[PDB]
Amino acid sequence: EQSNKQHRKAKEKNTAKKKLHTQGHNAKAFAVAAPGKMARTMQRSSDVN
Amino acid sequence: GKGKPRGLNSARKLRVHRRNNRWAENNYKKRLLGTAFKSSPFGGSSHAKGIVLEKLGIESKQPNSAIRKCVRVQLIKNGKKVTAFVPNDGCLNFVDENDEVLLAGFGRKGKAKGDIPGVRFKVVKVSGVSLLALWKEKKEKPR
RNA sequence: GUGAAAUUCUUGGAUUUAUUGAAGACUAACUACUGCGAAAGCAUUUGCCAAGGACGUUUUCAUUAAUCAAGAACGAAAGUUAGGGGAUCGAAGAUGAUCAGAUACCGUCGUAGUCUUAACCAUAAACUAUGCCGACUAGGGAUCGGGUGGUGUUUUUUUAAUGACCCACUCGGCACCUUACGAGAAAUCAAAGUCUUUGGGUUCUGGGGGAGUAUGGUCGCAAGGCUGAAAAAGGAAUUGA
RNA sequence: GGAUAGUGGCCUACCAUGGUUUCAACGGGUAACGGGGAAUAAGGGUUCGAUUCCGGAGAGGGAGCCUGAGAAACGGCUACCA
Repeated sequence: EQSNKQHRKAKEKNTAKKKLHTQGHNAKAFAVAAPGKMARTMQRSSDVN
Repeated sequence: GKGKPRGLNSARKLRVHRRNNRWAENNYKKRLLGTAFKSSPFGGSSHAKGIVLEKLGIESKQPNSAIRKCVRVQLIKNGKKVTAFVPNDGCLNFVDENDEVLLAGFGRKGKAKGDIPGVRFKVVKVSGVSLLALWKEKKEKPR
């Protein structure tokens, strides 16, 4: 009997970079300037709602 | 030489390269975009608010089984039905119908003998007062 | 011609034999763990045109260098457009035999292609499954190119060559055999090493498998618009009653 | 030249055709007032700083002016939107 090892070819889509750019706008650009403050204010505001 | 530059003037490259790869991270991207709380159990909040639809297991026989402790409430900021624990079938009595319960996470640490899995919420306040308060007879449920 | 056959061609003599002729490819044995090239690739002879590595050098300039996006050059086979030629093999196709067994699934003919010029295409298990430049860190032979030396055979001697072999040394190659005081999960690796946790220069890149699901994350692709039927031993049987 | 407390494309004439940019200009985002400071990690860094002091800007939103040494003031005025 023969054992013919197979080989992988190439990647299709496993990249955080292209995943960011895959929507029309630049999700990287449309961001904030104070992530921690966003986090705590969204916490507080969701609770009040 | 480890792949990155090293010369004493290459700070522009070290900085810019770090910025792009820092984006390639995952906790970082979510933190800057504002989506960790779209992953969270029920939105931003720490407690949610719901309406008791119906008490399941009213007709079960052995008292204080999980299917007795369970109810079914619809979260009001979605109109979305989810089931939820309540300790103490007595407290099952304290919560009846159209009650505006305040739900919290369950956060169980270890399973029990017959615990229903897939039931992640617990009732904390009912019609505005605390279940433990009612149960301990400190307060009284105001209709 | 196959495992077996069969279409087919053959008294106007086929297959075979002898002597020739033409046509287009192709370059056997010699062919090697040998050579050349940036890779793809490249084997008949002689000539011309330039080009190249290595080696030799008590020649010359004197930092002119390394890594590098864009772009460019070239890029097997197949393929496309337009011409040319068209022996051979030959996707599609047309056909024969469909005989058990496929253990022994093919035969005859053949468009396009194969070949060539001028343009496109730019992909391969294009592989040494591993970015480049520099330096150091183990022994051993062989082999190809160049040079130096030694020694005798092969050679020859006032004409035109003065090359072959053997030996030591030597730069530079294609690879090989032993091992690593090293590395690694292991196979293995002369780099995939460079004394416990880390800085010789530089570019690009990163944050398994099947399944089960949600899709507003999105792109494609559909139809018809006169048209219809009503239970059985009332068996089996050269084997039965 | 006009204007101003005064410099200056500040504005107006008339001239040249320049200025910034892979050493990232221009544009977009900002749950961006800036700093002293606060938290914390062994260092390196990271995150917070509306908030007792310093600076800036604002008084529902555009614009405009009067007094006065000092205001484009709003517990002053005028009109416009709400």
